[PDB]
Order: sequence, then C-alpha cells, then structure tokens
Amino acid sequence: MARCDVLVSADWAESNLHAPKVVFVEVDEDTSAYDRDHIAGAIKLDWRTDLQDPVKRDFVDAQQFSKLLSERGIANEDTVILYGGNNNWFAAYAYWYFKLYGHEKVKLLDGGRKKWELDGRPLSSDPVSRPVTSYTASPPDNTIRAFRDEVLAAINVKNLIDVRSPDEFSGKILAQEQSQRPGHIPGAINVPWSRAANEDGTFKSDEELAKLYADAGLDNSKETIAYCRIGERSSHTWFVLRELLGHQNVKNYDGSWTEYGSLVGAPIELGS
Repeated sequence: MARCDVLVSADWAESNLHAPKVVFVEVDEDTSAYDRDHIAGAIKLDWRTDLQDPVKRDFVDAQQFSKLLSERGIANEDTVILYGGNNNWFAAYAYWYFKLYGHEKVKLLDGGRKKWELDGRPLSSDPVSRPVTSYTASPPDNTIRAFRDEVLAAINVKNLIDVRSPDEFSGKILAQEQSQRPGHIPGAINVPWSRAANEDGTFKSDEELAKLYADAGLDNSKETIAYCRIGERSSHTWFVLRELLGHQNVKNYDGSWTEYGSLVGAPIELGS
C-alpha cells in the first residue's frame, strides 16, 4: 500500500514547482489545455501524437519512449509529477507507461488539473523548454500489462475489473472506440472508474477504496486485470488497485473492449 510514495498533494506541488530534480508533466488528449495555461514550468506530453505508435496499434516502444523523454528534457533521475484534465485519466495512463519502462521516482498530482483549478492555484501561459537529456528506458515490465491471449485464459481465474459505465457493461449499449459486440468479459465485475474519485478529482481514502472493491466482489485469493474501452480509465483503476491498495499482481489490459469485443469467437457475457 504505497500512497505516500506515489501521490503528492496540490499543496506540496505548488511549494515545489522549482525544486531540484523535480519535473511537472501535463498529460492529456491533446495539448490544447496546456497551451492555454499550465502549472508553472510544466512540460507537455500529447497522449495521441507522442505516446502512441503512429502505425501499429500500440504505444511507443522503449527506444521511442527514451527518445521522446530525451527531447523533452526528462532524466532517469528526475522525480516526475504527472497531472492533467479529463479526470487525470491520461496522467494515470502516462504513470502506467513510466512504470512499464522502469522509471522509479514518479507520482500523480492528486486530483490533477481539476483540483488545482478548484483550489484557485496559479497557472501560466509562458512557454517552457527544457535542455535535452539522455533518457534510457528499461525493457517493458509486462507483469503490469495484459495481452489478449492471457485475458482469455484469465476468465474464471483472475479478477477482471470492467471500469466502463453500467450500460456498456450490461451490453445495453455498444459504446471511434467501437467494437463488434456489446457485453463484458465473462465473470467480470463492474466498478465504473469514477467511483474511486472524489468530486474535486482526488482519490478516495484507502478505507473507501477497499470497501468499494470488496463490496463489488474483488477476490483477494486471485490476481487481477483491469479494462475499459482503450487502456484509459482502466489505467486510473490500475493505479488505485496496485499503487494505493497494494495489490501486487495487477495488470492493465490496454487492448480493452475495442480489442476484445472485436475478437472472433471470444466468450461474451450480457446483463447485470
């Protein structure tokens, strides 16, 4: 259970905007928000153009990730503080990428942009450029990623946490984030991602979070995989399960329903 090491408050953040070897990184859909204004000194990662493979359906490999961080001026030894709008979803997605590629010191700004703005804390429109660095990633740690064949093999073996809306989960509605069939993975439990967050964007307490998943049916005798439509809301939930609640065996299934719901002959379950 690692809340102390993985999360920083807006209060800590504002007092540490120019602290040695700390870098703030805004991650979202596009950089429109960041280009309007941002936390002072923060740099941006574009979740679509910087972090996705432009040809294959995948995110960037270790070399592409290293090249990107080198160009943006992030070092292996920097403490990276990630934040964003769209509910800190893409910031949590980036946090998961950082851990995948072996980065040690990285944390989320609790509540992201929503909490910062709600607090009335200053934002800046000054441009930011950092001197380039030499970042070298590790090979992916696939203990935190699930692929399609292991997800199919996990049915009835691992907890499968579906963080989509209840209407998607039951298959009442199908959903660019489309698939061939509605429904969920058999045996999956539905905990819509937002149940783990407060109105102001912050994560709920360890007490609230443990109750939420225990009541929904998370089985502590089983390992776990989280999923949504694309790796997005599921990365936020992955962070909750692994980093805050301390489960050691949690994978993000980034293929998610856009993959699974398009697979020929995959088991599908309806209703709930």
